Amino acid sequence: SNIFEDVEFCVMSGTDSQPKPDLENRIAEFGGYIVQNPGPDTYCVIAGSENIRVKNIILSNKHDVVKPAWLLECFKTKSFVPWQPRFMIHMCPSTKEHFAREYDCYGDSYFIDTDLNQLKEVFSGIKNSNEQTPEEMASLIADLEYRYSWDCSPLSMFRRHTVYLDSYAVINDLSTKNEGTRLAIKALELRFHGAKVVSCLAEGVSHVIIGEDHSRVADFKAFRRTFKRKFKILKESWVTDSIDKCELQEENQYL
Amino acid sequence: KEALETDLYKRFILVLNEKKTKIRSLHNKLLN
Amino acid sequence: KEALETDLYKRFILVLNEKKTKIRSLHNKLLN
Amino acid sequence: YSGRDSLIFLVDASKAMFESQSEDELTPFDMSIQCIQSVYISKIISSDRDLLAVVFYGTEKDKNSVNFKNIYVLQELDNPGAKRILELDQFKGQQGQKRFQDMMGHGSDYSLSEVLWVCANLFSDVQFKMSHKRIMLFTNEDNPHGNDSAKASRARTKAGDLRDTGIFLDLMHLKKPGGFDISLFYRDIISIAEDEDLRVHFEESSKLEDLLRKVRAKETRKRALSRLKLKLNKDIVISVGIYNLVQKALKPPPIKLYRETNEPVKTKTRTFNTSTGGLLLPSDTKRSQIYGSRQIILEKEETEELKRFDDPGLMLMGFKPLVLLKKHHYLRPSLFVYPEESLVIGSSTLFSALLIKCLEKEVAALCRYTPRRNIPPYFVALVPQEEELDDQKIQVTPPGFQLVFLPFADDKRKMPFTEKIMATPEQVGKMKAIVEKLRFTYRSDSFENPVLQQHFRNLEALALDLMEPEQAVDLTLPKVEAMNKRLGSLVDEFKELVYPPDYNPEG
Amino acid sequence: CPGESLINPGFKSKKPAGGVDFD
DNA sequence: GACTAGATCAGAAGCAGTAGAGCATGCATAGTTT
Repeated sequence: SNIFEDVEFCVMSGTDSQPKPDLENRIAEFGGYIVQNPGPDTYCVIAGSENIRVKNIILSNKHDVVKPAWLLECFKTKSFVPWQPRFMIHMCPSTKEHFAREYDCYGDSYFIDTDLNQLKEVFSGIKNSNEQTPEEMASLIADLEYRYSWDCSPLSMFRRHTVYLDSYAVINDLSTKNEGTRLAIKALELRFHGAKVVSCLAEGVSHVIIGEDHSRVADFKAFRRTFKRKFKILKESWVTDSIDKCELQEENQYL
Repeated sequence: KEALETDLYKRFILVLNEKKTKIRSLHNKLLN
Repeated sequence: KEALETDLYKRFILVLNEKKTKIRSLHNKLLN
Repeated sequence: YSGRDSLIFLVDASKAMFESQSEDELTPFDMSIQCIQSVYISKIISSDRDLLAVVFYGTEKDKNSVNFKNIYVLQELDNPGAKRILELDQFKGQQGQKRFQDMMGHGSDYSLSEVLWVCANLFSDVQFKMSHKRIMLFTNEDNPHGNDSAKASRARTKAGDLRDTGIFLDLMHLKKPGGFDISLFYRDIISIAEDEDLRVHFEESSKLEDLLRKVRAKETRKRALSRLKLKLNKDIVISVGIYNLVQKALKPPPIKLYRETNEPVKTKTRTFNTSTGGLLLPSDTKRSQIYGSRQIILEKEETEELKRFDDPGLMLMGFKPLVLLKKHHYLRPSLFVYPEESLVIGSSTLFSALLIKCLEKEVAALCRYTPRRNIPPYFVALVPQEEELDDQKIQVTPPGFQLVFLPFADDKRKMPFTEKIMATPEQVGKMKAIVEKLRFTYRSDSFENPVLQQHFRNLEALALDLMEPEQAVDLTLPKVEAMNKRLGSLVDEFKELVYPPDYNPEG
Repeated sequence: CPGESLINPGFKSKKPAGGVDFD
C-alpha cells in the first residue's frame, strides 16, 4: 500500500479536525518524505488555514499550496488524483501556465462536463460586480432567452410583455397614487412574475390593465390614437387565467 | 421561488455542456 | 426573487462569455 | 537582587465570574485570561528565564501533588513559551468558556487554605534560586467564606504563614454587580493594605491596565562590565566599578536550522593546505603585510604582543576645567564609574571627597584607561555626576563619575573649506518664529526602535500563528500634517525672503 | 515604592513613548 | 560501622560585551580606452 514514492510534502495546517500529527504519520507510513519548511525539492505545501505562513508563501510565487482535502481524497481512493483549482489556494507560475491551458481562469474546465455541485463551486468563486445597468441587463436577458429557444420558462413568461396599470388618478403623476386593493397586489404579482411595470406612460408601453373603473377607458382610447403603436385593454380574468394555467392566454378573448 | 433556482441551475448546465462539447469537437478536429 | 435571478444570470453570462472567448481563440488557432 | 522571579496566577472558577453585566462587555474570566496572556508575552520578550504558573480553584476536577479537591493546577512553574500561550488561548471566547467548563467545571466549593497550600507546594518544588515569590488573585468575591468562620481562620493562618515565608500576595479584584469591599475579608490576606484601598470599588482594579500594557523591550539586571583600579599614583590605589547606563539594543542572534526537520545544525570552520590537504591549527600559519614592495612576516604571538602597553585600569594624569571639554568631540558612548568597597576598603571615602571637590571646583579628572589586557590605552575624562531625584524622590541621576572618551589626532578628519554667508536679521527672526512654532519637550524615553518592535511583533505572530502581524506605529516619522497646520503661512514668507523666484530646491 | 513594575519586580515602570507632542 | 540525609566550596556553563575579519550590498569618485 505504497502509492507515493520519494515525494516531499510540507504541512502547516492549523485549526482543523485533522491536526498535523495524524497527516504527518499517515504520510510517513505512505512512503512520503515530510519536511517542516518548503524548498526547491518539495512539490506541494498543505495548509487548511489562512495563517501568516501561507500568506508569505503566496506572496512568493515559487510554490503550490493545496488544501488538506486533496490528501484526504488521495487516501480515500488509494491512488494519485490529479490536482485541481478546487484543491488549491495558490499556484506558482509554472502551475498557472499549466492550468491556464485546459482550465479557464475561474475554477471551470472546457474538457470535462460539469454537474450541479461543480457549477455551484464555480459560481462561489465569482464575486458580485456592478458594471451593468437595469435596462441593458434586461435586454441581454431577453436576447439570451430568445437565442436558445429559451422562452419556455414559467417565471419568465412575461419577459417581453410590459404592462401599465391604471392605479393613478392622473397619468404621468406620481403624487396621485391610489389605494387599490386588488389592483396594487395584481400589479405586484405581475412584476414578480417577470412582467415590467412602468409608473410613467411612455412610448415603450405594450399592454394596459384597467380595473373595475370604466371611466378611464375613453382617456386611454384617446391617448393610444396619438401613440405610434396602440396597446390593448384587458380585464382581470386574463391575468388570473394565465397564472392558473401557467401559460399565456389569448388577448382576443379578454380584449 | 425555491424551485426557481434549481430550474436556473439545471438550465445553465446544459448550455455550458453544449459549449464544452463544441470545444471538444474542435479539439478533436485539431488533433490531426 | 428579482435579486436572485439577476445575480444568477450575471454569473452565467460571464461564464458563457469566457467560454465563447475560448472557442474563438481555438477557432483562430485552427485557422492556421 | 539575585535569582529568578516566580509568579502564580490564581483564577477563580466560580459561577459569578462567568456572568457578564452587559451584553457588550468582557466577563471577568476572559479579562483574567487576557491579562495572563499579556504577562506571558511580556515575560517572553523581556525576561525569558523567569518562571510562571497558572492555577484554578473552585472547579470540579483536581490536579495537584497533594491531591486536594477542587484545585486544578493547569501549569506548574516553568519558563514561558508559545505552547502555554496557545493552551490558554482555548479559553478566550465563549466557546473557550464552554471548553473550560467541560474540561474542569465550575460552581463547586473551595477552601482558600488548600489553595495557599498548593501554591506553597508549587513554590517549594522549584530548584532554582527565587529572588521573588508572588501570587495574584483574580476574583470578584469579597466574602469567599461567609457561612463558615473556621475556614476563614484557616485561610488567615495560611496567608500569614505564607507572608512569613516570603511570598507576596496581590488582589486583582474584578468588577462585581454589588461592589468589591476589601475591608470584609481580604484586608488580612493581602500582603499590603493601602490606605486608599479601603473604599468600595465599583470597577476593576487599576493594576489590570498596567498588566494589559505590553512591554516589548528587554530588561537586563544590574551588572558591572569591569572592576578596575584607579591609581592616583604608584602607591595610592582605589577600586572602582564600570557600568554602561546606555547600551545599544540588537536583535537576538539568528540560529541556523535544518530545512527538513528544523533541527539545529553546528557550524565549523577549518583551514587546510592547498598543495598537501592537511589541516593546520591557528599556530602553524604566520602573518604578513606588504610595505615598501616587501613582505614582513610576524608570528601570531608577536602580533598580539604589539598591543601591550600597560596593565588594565585607570591611571590619573591631572585635572582639567570642564570648559575645555567639547560636546562635538564625541567618540564613543560614555560609561559610569562607581565606588567598589569589596576589593579595597576606604575607596568610598576618597571617591566621595574627589567627587565633592570636583563639583565644587568644576573640574574633570583626566585619566589613561585600559579596559582589558593587551588593549592600547585611551585618554578619558571623568566628569563628576551629582545625585538628582525627581518629584517622587525616585532617583533619576545616580552619583558617581561619567567616563567620556577623548579623540586622538587620528580620529579627526579635515573639512572642505567653505565660504561663510550670513543671514540678515529679518530671516533669522522668521526662522526664530518657525522654531518657536515647532517647539516641544524632549525626553530620553520618548522614542522606540521601529525595527526591533516590528521584529518582535512578527516573531510573536509566527509563534502564535496569528492571522496577521500587529503593526507598530512609528513615532519617529515627522508629523507633516500637524507641522503644516501649525506653521501656517510662515513657510511661504521665509521662502520668499530667502529664495530667488526661480530656485526649485527639489531639482 | 510607587511606580514599581508589576510584570518585572525590581525594575521601575516605564511610561509609554509619546513621540512628539507640540506645546 | 554503615547508611542516609543535611550543609559548604570550587570549577564549568551561560551570558554579556568587545574586537577582528570577511562578505555582500550600495554608492560615489576618478583613470583609461575608443
